[PDB]
Amino acid sequence: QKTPQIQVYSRHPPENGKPNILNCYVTQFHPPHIEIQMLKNGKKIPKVEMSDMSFSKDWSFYILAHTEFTPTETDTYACRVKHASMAEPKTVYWDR
Amino acid sequence: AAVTQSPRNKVAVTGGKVTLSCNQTNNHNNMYWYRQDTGHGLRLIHYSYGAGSTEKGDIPDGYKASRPSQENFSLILELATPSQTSVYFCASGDEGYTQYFGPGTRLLVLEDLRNVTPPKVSLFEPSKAEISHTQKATLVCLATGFYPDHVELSWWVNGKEVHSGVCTDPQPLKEQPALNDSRYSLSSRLRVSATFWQNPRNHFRCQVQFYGLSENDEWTQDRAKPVTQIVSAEAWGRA
Amino acid sequence: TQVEQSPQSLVVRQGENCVLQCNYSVTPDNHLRWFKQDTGKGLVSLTVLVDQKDKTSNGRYSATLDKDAKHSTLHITATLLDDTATYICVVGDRGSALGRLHFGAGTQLIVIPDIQNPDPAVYQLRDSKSSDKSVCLFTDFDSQTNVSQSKDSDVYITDKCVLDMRSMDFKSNSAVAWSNKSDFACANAFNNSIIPEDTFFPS
Amino acid sequence: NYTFRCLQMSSFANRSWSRTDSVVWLGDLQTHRWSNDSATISFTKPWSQGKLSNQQWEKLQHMFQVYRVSFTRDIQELVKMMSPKEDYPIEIQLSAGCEMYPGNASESFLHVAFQGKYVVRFWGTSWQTVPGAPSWLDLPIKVLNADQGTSATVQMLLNDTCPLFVRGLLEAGKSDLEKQEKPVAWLSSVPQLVCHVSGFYPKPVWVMWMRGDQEQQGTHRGDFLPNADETWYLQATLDVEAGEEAGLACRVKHSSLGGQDIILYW
Ligand SMILES: CCCCCCCCCCCCCCCCCCCCCCCCCC(=O)N[C@@H](CO[C@H]1O[C@H](CNC(=O)Nc2cccc3ccccc23)[C@H](O)[C@H](O)[C@H]1O)[C@H](O)[C@H](O)CCCCCCCCCCCCCC
Ligand SMILES: *[C@@H]1O[C@H](CO[C@@H]2O[C@@H](C)[C@@H](O)[C@@H](O)[C@@H]2O)[C@@H](O[C@@H]2O[C@H](CO)[C@@H](O)[C@H](O)[C@H]2NC(C)=O)[C@H](O)[C@H]1NC(C)=O
Ligand SMILES: *[C@@H]1O[C@H](CO)[C@@H](O)[C@H](O)[C@H]1NC(C)=O
Ligand SMILES: *[C@@H]1O[C@H](CO)[C@@H](O)[C@H](O)[C@H]1NC(C)=O
Repeated sequence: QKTPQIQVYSRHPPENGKPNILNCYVTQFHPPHIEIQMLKNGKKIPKVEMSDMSFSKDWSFYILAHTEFTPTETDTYACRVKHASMAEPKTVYWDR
Repeated sequence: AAVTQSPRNKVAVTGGKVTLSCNQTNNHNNMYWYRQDTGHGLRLIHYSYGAGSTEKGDIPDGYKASRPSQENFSLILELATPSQTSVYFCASGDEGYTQYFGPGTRLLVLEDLRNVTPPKVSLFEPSKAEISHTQKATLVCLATGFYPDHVELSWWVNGKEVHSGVCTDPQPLKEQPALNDSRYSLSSRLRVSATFWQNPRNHFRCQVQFYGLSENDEWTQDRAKPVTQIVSAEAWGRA
Repeated sequence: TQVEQSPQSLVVRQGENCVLQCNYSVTPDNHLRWFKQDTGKGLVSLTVLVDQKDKTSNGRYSATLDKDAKHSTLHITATLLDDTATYICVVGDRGSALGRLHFGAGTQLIVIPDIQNPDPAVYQLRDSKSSDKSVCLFTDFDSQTNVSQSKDSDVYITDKCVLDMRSMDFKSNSAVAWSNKSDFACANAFNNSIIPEDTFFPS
Repeated sequence: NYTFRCLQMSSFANRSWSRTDSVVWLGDLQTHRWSNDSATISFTKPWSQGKLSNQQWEKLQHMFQVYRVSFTRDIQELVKMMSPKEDYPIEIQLSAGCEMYPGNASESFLHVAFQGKYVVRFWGTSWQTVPGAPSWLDLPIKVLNADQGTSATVQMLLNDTCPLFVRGLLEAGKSDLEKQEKPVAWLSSVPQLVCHVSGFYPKPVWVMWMRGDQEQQGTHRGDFLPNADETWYLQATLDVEAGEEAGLACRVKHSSLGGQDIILYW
């Protein structure tokens, strides 16, 4: 049983007020059952596209979630993950 | 690859415990129990992948399975019902696809044992007129007054079973058709060369194996307890 | 029900060929086996077919399998009396013990014996232990003759049945009648059946 | 050289519940998807059928459709057979496909993981356990190897069908396989400097921090991270004392640029 690594990053260079795409890449986990949310100011974003689950050469699973977003000075963005390897959901915030 | 089953034939009462055993000496890991009813293909009840393992098949309800050893696989009917009247087949196999079938066990579950009755058996001796007309001699065996219809009629000459020249009615007939409780009759023929019948050193015997009660079934009637038994009739050839 | 056999039953005359069919929807279909089961008996394996397009034989038995059509036939050349039985088609869905067997419900074959030299007679047989008890045996009639059930509830008549004396290559039909009365006779016994014009009644 | 990989993931939560999901990759491009929910395999590229005719494809998909049901019941039976040694929840993964080499050459593989550990492969004409595998697997191997029809099918898949198919895929997808997509870079810092590079395809990339003519020892390349449009993302970090930012540049080299490097001064 192994813990998911989470990486949050933007597709294009972040410019306040401009439409972009936010990625949440979750890796290195097993078993493959997992719940991934993307959040804007702590609230669930509804239109979140998910890649197919897949796995690497070391047999561990990975999946890519991404959503449209517009960065602003004040809005926070995060990716929240629930997986059986963890007692509490892990939230990784978009930084820059 | 040899598979055996016991009992081969069983009359039982509703609500009794019935155990059907299967033994194989092939060192096969795998064993399977099926039932075959008219109009249907064999249908899988329980199976087993080795000692201590039993698995549900397609129609497991009302049956329990036991696999105490590599050799033995039992089918246990804890509370027999009339719907379990059937022919049961056991099979074994290894990792390959072939299943090796046992010879079958006939089970009849009656709602009540009160009319069970063993047969009377009579042997009838060749007509002298047949002997002179054809040079053959036909013996007839009659089994009568038995219930239910679970009998095996066989012929023995000098203590060895004969099949050639034998014909047994496929169906036993009803003595009193108007009746649900009706007893049955059954005839069989053994035809030999006249000179065979004429030899006084040949001992002919008609045997009927009757299936009935076991030593452990309860019996409340005055008449003798109608247990599983052989009834037989006999004659020697004569010149 | 994924395995269908046809016909349900057929009656043929000794010496005639016949063909039995099996059609299935079992998927995947690793192999197909034919069994013979005599009345009261177990299953005897006749052949197993394993290839996409396959043919096998075993004496007077041959079989074809076409997996694309999910169709098999069993051919019996020159039927004998001992071919009377139920023929069962079975499809295995794996080439290992992980497989399940899918059983057809069977086809019932009946073979009518060729009786070449009929000599129809009605004989009286006496009981080995009682002088007074007897049966009447109607025997050696050809297979066109039918035995009818008695016109009296006190009289009992069995159906015809064929015996084969293998050592002699000799087959004969017989049927037996008796009655728990004493004023009952052999000449009267089979009155109710259409028995041949020239039946031998010895006195 | 390209590796074609069919990846199957199967979960079995208990005696009744299971799902099987697959994806197919050619190098780092997804060509197929087959969700548990779907009766049919989906193409994720216009060229995913490769050079197969409609008839050949419909036939092949049909065989996989049956295989998915067969696989599922075979695992469930294999568990009953090993009982109580192994129990649910169980995870099986398969990785199958071939690596294509220059000319007429290839190698195929079929690797099986149980609970996330590689234990079994098809090799030559039969299944075998690999070193480190637990001995109980010998009974399932023995049972699987009794299945001659499966063995002949798998040898044909690995030796003939797979390389034939992939060769067709390579011709049909040439255009997408050889696409060039230009990176775009940008800079930031945290209380260390970060050069963000995103949008590039294919994967080979060179990112270095420079002061003028001189490459910095300390540069730390992150992992390659995917974008949703099948391009790549990468960051390179450099720790510096505060005040020394001035005069550092990020430099990116990528095939797509035609040798006009991205150069970004702080
Ligand atoms: C291989 C990669 C190259 C492919 C190139 C094409 C690319 C298209 C892209 C789309 C693919 C997306 C899906 C990706 C998923 C990855 C799949 C890789 C798995 C390949 C294994 C396929 C095995 C095929 C044979 C099969 O289905 N055999 C099954 C049916 O078998 C019956 O029926 C057969 C007829 N049936 C039969 O022969 N069927 C097939 C016939 C012809 C072609 C077939 C092609 C595919 C599937 C079945 C075919 C024969 O008659 C057999 O005799 C009969 O028994 C058996 O049931 C078999 O046991 C299934 C399981 C195989 C995998 C075992 C893995 C090891 C597990 C260890 C367990 C650990 C223990 C746990 C406690
Ligand atoms: C298919 O190829 C194998 C050998 O190829 C290896 O295994 C494949 C499944 C695939 O993974 C390849 O890239 C591998 O290199 C043949 O197996 C040989 O068969 C011969 C005789 O049958 C036997 O004596 C050898 O030991 C086998 N080789 C090995 C390495 O085990 C196989 O016969 C081929 N089958 C068909 C139908 O083409
Ligand atoms: C088996 O597993 C599934 C998924 O966890 C669960 O929802 C289902 O209720 C289970 N059923 C049984 C009979 O155990
Ligand atoms: C996956 O697909 C199979 C076959 O259609 C189905 O019966 C099964 O319930 C599915 N599993 C889940 C978890 O949806």
